Amino acid sequence: RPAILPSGQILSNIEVHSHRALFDIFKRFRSDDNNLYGAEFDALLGTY
Amino acid sequence: RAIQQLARNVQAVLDSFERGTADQMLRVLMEKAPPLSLLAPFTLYEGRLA
Repeated sequence: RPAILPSGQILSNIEVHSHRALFDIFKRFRSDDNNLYGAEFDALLGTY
Repeated sequence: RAIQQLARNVQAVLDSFERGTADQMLRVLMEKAPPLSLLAPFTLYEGRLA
């Protein structure tokens, strides 16, 4: 569930996966996961 | 005298929130850093630890 326009361009060309546990949640794939290209949301239709 | 003491007291209480963040900065930076002894050789096997 990525953002569209970023805020800060990270510059350090560094390996990521080797530092797995450095942060909470992260998922990796190769390409065309077909989940990322899926629109989905939960709307409320009326207030009364 | 009462008001001058109150001023001289708020001057020291309000002050402490500068040294306070100066101390919290060290307190948080100290826990991130792994010892360099335990880090220098680790970054020479990267990508290979499969």
